[PDB]
Amino acid sequence: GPIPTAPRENSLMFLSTLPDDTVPAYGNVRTPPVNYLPGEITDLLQLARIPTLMAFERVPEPVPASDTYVPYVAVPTQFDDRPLISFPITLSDPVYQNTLVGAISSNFANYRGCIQITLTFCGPMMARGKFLLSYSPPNGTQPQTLSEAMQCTYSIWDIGLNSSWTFVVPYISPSDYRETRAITNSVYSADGWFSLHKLTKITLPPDCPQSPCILFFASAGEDYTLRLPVDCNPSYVF
Amino acid sequence: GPIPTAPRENSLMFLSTLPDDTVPAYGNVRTPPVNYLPGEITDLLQLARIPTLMAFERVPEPVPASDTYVPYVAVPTQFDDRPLISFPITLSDPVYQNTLVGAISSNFANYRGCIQITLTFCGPMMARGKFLLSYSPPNGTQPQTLSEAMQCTYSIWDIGLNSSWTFVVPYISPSDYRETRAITNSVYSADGWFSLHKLTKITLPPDCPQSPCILFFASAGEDYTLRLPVDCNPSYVF
Amino acid sequence: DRVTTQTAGNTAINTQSSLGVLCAYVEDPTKSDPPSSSTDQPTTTFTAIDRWYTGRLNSWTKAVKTFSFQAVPLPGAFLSRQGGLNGGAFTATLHRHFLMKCGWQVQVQCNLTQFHQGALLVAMVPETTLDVKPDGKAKSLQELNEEQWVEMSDDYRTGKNMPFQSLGTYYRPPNWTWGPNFINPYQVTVFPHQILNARTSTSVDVNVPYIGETPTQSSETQNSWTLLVMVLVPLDYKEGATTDPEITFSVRPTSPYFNGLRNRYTAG
Amino acid sequence: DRVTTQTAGNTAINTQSSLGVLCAYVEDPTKSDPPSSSTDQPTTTFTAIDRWYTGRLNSWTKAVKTFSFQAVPLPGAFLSRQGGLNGGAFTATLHRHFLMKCGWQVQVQCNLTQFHQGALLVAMVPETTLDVKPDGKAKSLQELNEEQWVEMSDDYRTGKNMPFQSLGTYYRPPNWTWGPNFINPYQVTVFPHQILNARTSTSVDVNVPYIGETPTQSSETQNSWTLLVMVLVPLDYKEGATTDPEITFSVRPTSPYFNGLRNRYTAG
Amino acid sequence: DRVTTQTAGNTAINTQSSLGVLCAYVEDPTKSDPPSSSTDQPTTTFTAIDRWYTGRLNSWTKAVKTFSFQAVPLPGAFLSRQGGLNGGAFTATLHRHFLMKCGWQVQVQCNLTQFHQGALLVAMVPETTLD
Amino acid sequence: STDNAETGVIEAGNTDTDFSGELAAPGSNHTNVKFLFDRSRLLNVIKVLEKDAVFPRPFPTQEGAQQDDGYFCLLTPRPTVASRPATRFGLYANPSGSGVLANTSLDFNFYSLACFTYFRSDLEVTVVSLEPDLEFAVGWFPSGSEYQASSFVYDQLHVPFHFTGRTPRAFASKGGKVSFVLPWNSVSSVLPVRWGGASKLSSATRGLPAHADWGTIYAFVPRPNEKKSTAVKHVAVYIRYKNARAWCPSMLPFRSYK
Amino acid sequence: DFNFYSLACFTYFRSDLEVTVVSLEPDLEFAVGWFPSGSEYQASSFVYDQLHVPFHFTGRTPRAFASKGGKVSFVLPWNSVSSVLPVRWGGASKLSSATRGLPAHADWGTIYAFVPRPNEKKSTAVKHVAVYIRYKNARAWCPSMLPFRSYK
Amino acid sequence: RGNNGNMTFNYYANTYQNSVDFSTSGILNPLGYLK
Amino acid sequence: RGNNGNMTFNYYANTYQNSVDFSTSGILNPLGYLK
Repeated sequence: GPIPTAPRENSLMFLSTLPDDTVPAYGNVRTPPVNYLPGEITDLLQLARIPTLMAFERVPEPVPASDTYVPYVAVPTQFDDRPLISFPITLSDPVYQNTLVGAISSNFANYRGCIQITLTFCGPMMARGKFLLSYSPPNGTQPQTLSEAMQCTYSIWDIGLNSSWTFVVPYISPSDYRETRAITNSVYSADGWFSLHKLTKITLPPDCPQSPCILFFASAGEDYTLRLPVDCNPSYVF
Repeated sequence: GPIPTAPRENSLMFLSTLPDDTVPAYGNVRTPPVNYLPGEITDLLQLARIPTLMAFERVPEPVPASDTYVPYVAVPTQFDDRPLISFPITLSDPVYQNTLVGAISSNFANYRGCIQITLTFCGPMMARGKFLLSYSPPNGTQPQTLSEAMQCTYSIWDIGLNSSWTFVVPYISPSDYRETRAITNSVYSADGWFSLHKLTKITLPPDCPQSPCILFFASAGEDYTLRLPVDCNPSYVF
Repeated sequence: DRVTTQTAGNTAINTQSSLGVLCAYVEDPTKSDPPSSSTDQPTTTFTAIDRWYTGRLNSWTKAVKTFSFQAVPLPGAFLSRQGGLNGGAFTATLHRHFLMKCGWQVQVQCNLTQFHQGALLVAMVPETTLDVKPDGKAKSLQELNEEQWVEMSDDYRTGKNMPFQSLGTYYRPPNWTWGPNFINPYQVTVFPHQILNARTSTSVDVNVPYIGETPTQSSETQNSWTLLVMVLVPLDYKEGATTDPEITFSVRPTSPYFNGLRNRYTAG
Repeated sequence: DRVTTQTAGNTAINTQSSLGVLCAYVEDPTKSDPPSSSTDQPTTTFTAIDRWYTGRLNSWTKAVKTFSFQAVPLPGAFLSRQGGLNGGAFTATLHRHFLMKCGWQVQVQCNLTQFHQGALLVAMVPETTLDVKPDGKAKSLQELNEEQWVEMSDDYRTGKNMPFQSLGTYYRPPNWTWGPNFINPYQVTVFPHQILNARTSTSVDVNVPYIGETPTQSSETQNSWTLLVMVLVPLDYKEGATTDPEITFSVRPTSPYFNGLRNRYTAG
Repeated sequence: DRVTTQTAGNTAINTQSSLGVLCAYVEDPTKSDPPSSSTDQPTTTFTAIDRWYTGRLNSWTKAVKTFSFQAVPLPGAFLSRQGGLNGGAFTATLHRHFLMKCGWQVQVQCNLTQFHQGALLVAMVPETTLD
Repeated sequence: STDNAETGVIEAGNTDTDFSGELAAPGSNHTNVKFLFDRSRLLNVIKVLEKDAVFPRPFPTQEGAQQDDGYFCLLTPRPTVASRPATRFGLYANPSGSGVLANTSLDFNFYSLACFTYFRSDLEVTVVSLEPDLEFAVGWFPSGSEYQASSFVYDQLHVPFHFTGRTPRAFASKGGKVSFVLPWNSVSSVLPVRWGGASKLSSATRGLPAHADWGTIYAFVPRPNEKKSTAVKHVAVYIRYKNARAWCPSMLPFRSYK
Repeated sequence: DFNFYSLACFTYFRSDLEVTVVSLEPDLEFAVGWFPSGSEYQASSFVYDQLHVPFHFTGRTPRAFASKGGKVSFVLPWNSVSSVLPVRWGGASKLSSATRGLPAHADWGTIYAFVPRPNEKKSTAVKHVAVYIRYKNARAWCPSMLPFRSYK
Repeated sequence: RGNNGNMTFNYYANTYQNSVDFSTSGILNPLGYLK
Repeated sequence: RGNNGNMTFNYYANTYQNSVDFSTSGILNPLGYLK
């Protein structure tokens, strides 16, 4: 006998994100297997953990063309009590725009966990110096003073045999998740600032080249997590 | 009670290749059984393995009519360092067009496995000679020289008591499957060339007839396989 | 083992160039049941129809083109006495029974030797109307003698010339283009066959069972098996060799069942 | 453990600043099966192709801008003899086989010392058409000598200049904007790579297996791995230091399988 | 047992008048050691050089006198491409190695039949400067 | 390897027979007869009945015959003409002339892979309207049966007898489709793809089988004869072979080289 | 597929493909024809009752008839001769005159939309159909780059 | 099997979904043999 | 698992609902190693 059925009001609706299969039209097809091919990607956070280059403007004020964005910050000999480079911890900011962490995360609504900033000193081996790397919680005014950076979460990095320092930005958030994109620039989307201060000047023996450069990488920590995939930005194709 | 149901968006769609049964209208019908009738065909590759005649043009240059296509290649006494017959290993080529391998395979999109070419010497028993049968991988220029055929996959066939030679064309492909029809004439559809060279001249005692003929068969190997049935060519009915 | 003398009843045929017996499509086309669709007692085999019958085909020549062929319908050659194939008691039993079921053993002989080249395809081909003219009437022996070989052309490749019902003056006469009783001449080696090559043998053996759309068929009209002798390579020889070699054939029925015993057939 | 001398066949290459060997994306890119898609016996490795091959790149200078790069296609550099990379028996085997499957061991040397600053990104990048001009033809050695370095600009960031089929006069010519063979220059560190920093080392090691869209690929056309040497930090030094340091590279194939043995390749 | 089809690699050569294979001067000329006088690793065999190579000699005629001969040096015919004997990967390996050690399998075909008389001596002769 | 093709048997060889290699692994089974023919394809296009039909006369049909051509569809892979079984397929190359254009049909997909002599299967029939939002119904009668060609009167409306009967009638909804599967109903054991016999002892045509069919279908509007307009409506026929079995290996059609 | 390249981020891809076909015109009766990778369109018509019926109404490849205002949805297997789809490619398909970086069979086939009516029934008003795709059992290999984002 | 995937459950009996023949009282076979 | 929730019952067989590859004869892996 015919089974009595009550079709719901949402019948014949196509739903793009429906978690169910549809009818097969061309079954009994065996594809070539894939034993030989290595490098299988189970999860996109495996590529988020890979460090990639950030971007900054090269030098103020005159530049031949504004497109001259550069993956390093040059260290001048001149001393003034302001950071050499600073950027907000906000994953929609241009400093993350061409990193894998920013590009992957920008297609997700929320993130959780730590961002890992990696620095690389590309100057000569004879160079000696010290840098203070400081992460500031959100505040009414961004800190600029080295004394103000010293009051925040900070680590001192020494130039020596090992050329690199991995700075893990701590996850300090009022909510369990944070917004990837700062629409209203609220506390849930902008998590303060990271800043670089020189502690001592870089010292050089004579005939060394002046102004060495620190190469910047951005990467996801091992606790980093992404949630709620959203529509992409198609701006890259135009 | 009525069972709650959610009909999908593809409801009432007729799909010609749907792997499911429909409602019976005229059941409880018993047909006459089929115990007596032999020759049951389980699989079309059983007929693909059966050798059938290829086709070539008889003689250059003048022919009474261009429809005079012939299942053999005549062997002239004249010597020149070019093959007597050659054809591409491409299952849409006219040399396979009226073979069972070509006709069955042309209704499928892909093939895998070896093609088996069978030769038959139909000349007199007193004739003696030797032939070199060579299969060439794809190349920028088709080989014509006997020295070039010797560098490829080749077998020497001797005329004697046994009249036939089965040449298995090896399956050498970059992909696991190959295209039946050469649309763009890519490496995935055209698998090089088979060629026939005379090694020595055919020797005859006097009053033998001149120019004996080699009869050609095409057949599927035991590893031959076909996949993805496609629409037929209805050109034969017009 | 090329010398084989095969015995059936009072007739024994011999060859010294035997290629073996092609057993298709069962391991023995003599292994077979009483036909389940008739309930009268069948007339089964006996030793005067358990024998071979021999007939003559037309001579093979230099002028015979590629894929030219001769068609021998079975049991129609017995009914028509094609090539002198008198069937005796077997034909006398055929004309007195409504149904007939049997397989066939066939051997075709052609007297080649050395200094000759050419090849003959000898196949049992189901199912043909090749013995019938395009007007729908069967070929007479005079017409079979006048051919002397059926030429392959556009008709018989596409099935365009197969027998048909005319539509009449009510309809437009259609352009007849295709039919399922075509011969694809390159594909005739799918059938149970052997090749009578001049190089290797003078005789060929094919052994076939009964097949049909029904478990038995009418004695007068069935053409479920046809002995097809087709040229693959034309005859060539130098002058002084034997001109015009002859083609003979030997036919034996296997496990005959006869049903519907009645008087001798008289046409309407 | 910075002193490592790696031995392969009759060739041994040495470094005293070894950072280790980058093994991606398996624990050993030499562990590998006969390619399942060809049934002929493969031509496997032997001790005269189990060796290293060394070539020269163009000199690195102060004037070389950030993200300027050199592209070394593999096995295309052997086919083109790019940078003097004669491959001997390996190239002789390449030209005589239709299919080729192998991984690669690469080491790039650049002779830095103290009083110099700069960094070179050395990556094996799948898959590139960076050796090909935008008109669709491959770069000649004269053109590779004239560059002397490929400048990063709007093209090669968006893929706008990748080789293409022209539509013809029938269609409107479209505004070409984007292509999937882009270089995102900030993201090249996703690939198997090491950084040739002037501070810490003079040589880098990357070890890669075979990859492809098929379990084997054509010997003449494949570009499944490309040695990319890209500037991250430009060269700077005071006058009196060594001008124009040279860049050399050493290439070893791992577990080669050759299929489709035939004559030497001649183009159409 | 006159019908023999001998297989090597991707090449198979057939004869229907086989007299057998003359194995001299050991029971198997394939049984052999790495050459003791060189200490580098030898380049050993692989399936694209484990194959047959075919060439053409000049035609035999009535006018050819007794004991007239043709000389085919090995491996010199591969180096000179004598009679169209292109050797492919084998010749490519020959030109890139200083030393070479191998034996040889040879088969010579000539298309005689009945109504002809004559005899050809086919020998592997060490060692000649006849080329 | 050496063989004799005159044997009629040739062993299916491999790469390892003469050369060095191995078998290519199997990876598909789509050449299976039960799998291949089990897909739907266009059989024929028939006109829709709006009145009680007069079934087409047997051949040769003469002048002045009052009959309804083009409404009945034989369920045959074999060629047909004027809803009756045919031997030769026929077509019309030119419009000009005078006389009735007879309907002809083929399953081109079947004969492209038959390749055999005998065939038997059950038959899924699917009926699709070529006119939008058509309300229509399908009438079927088996092999050996015939069309009931008359009408009965209800409330002065002529109601044809083909609205009823013991054989299946399937009413489609407005813009709906009809689908059902039919058994092998013939007196014969199997369908002959090619045939050499004769159906009668006198005046029969050689090669024309009488009952190589799964019956005949027709399309009709479920409205009485008084409701009619001049606009002719059309219906397409789809067939699918269920549990297909084949016997007696044979040829594939000739492919012209022009 | 802008959404795909926004997160590929890899070199090789393989999946089954759910195809969903939605009419942009209201209450359209339409049907979907598909033919696999390596196949081709059958470009001719046959005559039934002096109405030209095109051959793409039939064939061995899937045909799906939508209802009036209905939708078509079905999933397709990986049908290529190739093992996987290359997201980016450096090779060449032919030995002569090919284009570098253009793969020949990196596809799940081709689809087309057609009205289930013969050629005589036609009006001038062109009608449009949108194509939706969904990747089933997606697998990825060989980590790679994401597209450049302009700073202007 | 045939072109059938919905193997889990059949609503109609076999003698209604298909025909069956009445009682009277892979690895491939070769279509030909040699004696 | 994938974006699938209706886990209780599958109507079509696996080789009809999906492809399968033919036979020839969380915690995250690092994409690179150092020797």
